[PDB]
Amino acid sequence: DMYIERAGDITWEKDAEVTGNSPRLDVALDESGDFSLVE
Amino acid sequence: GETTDGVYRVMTRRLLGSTQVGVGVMQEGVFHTMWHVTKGAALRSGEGRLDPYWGDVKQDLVSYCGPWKLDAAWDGLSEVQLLAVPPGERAKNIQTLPGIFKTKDGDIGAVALDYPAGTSGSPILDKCGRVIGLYGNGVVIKNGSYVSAITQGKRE
Ligand SMILES: CN(C)Cc1cc(/C=N/c2cc(Cl)cc(C(=O)NC(C)(C)CO)c2)ccc1O
Repeated sequence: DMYIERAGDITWEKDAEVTGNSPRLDVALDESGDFSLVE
Repeated sequence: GETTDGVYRVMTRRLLGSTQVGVGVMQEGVFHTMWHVTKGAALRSGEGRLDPYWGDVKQDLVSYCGPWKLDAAWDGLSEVQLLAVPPGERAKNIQTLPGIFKTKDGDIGAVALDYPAGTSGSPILDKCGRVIGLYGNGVVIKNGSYVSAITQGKRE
């Protein structure tokens, strides 16, 4: 059985850590909601 | 129970100890998460209960106690902010310029940040602090990193 806990507020944080890339990917989306890489 | 706006953890005691299966957004008294997190099951908040209202396995989204309320969209230009709620760890804002999923049915934003599956349902935010979608449906790339679709719903 499942329960929820308030883990924080939702705001934009000025000077958050900035990281990751921005890849452009060809994907499919199946009936089960699974994304997969099209190549 | 608790009905306050904000980001929440989704926990279960069905496994060893207290395990975090995912994360969601309380807004306008409605709780928003991803279908895979709850599989549409009821939720406890104190001695308050939350029943499912809307859900779609292909959108991988579910709302509780009312219809889907988040409508804001990625502009396609700006760095967003994810609000990562990782298991056992404090909420942390990570800034990233999204990538794109190109699909045979139009383009959607994508976020290339590594977090464990329990972070599933952690929200993504625009510069006014609006939830433009939810993080934790997506795909593994060559690297072995994670790239989530930015998943968002429709408001009636
Ligand atoms: C319709 N399916 C596809 C929905 C579905 C989704 C998931 C969640 N998948 C995730 C979500 C996150 Cl946020 C992260 C990760 C991950 O692996 N990240 C790493 C950095 C690589 C750590 O290992 C997986 C699970 C089962 C399901 O049915």
